Amino acid sequence: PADHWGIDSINYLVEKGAVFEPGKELTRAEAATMMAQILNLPIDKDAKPSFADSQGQWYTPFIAAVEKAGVIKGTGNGFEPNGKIDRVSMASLLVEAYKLDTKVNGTPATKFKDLETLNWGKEKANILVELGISVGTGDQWEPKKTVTKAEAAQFIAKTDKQFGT
Ligand SMILES: CC(=O)N[C@@H]1[C@H](O[C@H]2[C@H](O)[C@@H](NC(C)=O)[C@H](O)O[C@@H]2CO)O[C@@H]2CO[C@](C)(C(=O)O)O[C@H]2[C@@H]1O
Repeated sequence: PADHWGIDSINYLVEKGAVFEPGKELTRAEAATMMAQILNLPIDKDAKPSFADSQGQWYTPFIAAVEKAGVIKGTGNGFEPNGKIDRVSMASLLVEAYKLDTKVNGTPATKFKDLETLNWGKEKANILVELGISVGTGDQWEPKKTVTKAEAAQFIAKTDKQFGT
């Protein structure tokens, strides 16, 4: 929709063939697929990723591509392609895909109460904040909240337009 948020982002992604169901929650496999396409990675049809849990499905060669490019690791217990992706995992995808750690000077400050107490991925969220890719709300960044398709489009369109090649 025209005056609706996300439209310039989604058009950018459509223009680059990387993506309406904007409020739909995104799975980790769908996020990885958007990455594989925006990065223009080579997609070998029968290439398989390492992960036992990511075989035999439409997303499988896309996951293999972003694993080969170093963009995804597992969770440690596989890739969990059909689990919903949360914001801190999204951050991890973008930081790895675009080497965003080389785009900031030193270590970004922590600007949110709920990034301070985080088990993993604090640094990656802070980098997104530092780069203004995540605007962030008030005093909560909500690292474990799931990402919608339109929110993913914004993160990716914004990041790629700035740092893509
Ligand atoms: C192996 C590793 O450290 N992975 C990180 C992360 O790994 C977490 C566990 O989630 C996490 N497991 C749980 C159940 O929370 C574990 O406790 O700590 C690991 C880090 O020490 O998992 C992310 C999953 O999503 C992506 C995009 C991904 O690449 O799939 O990014 C991963 C991070 O790189």
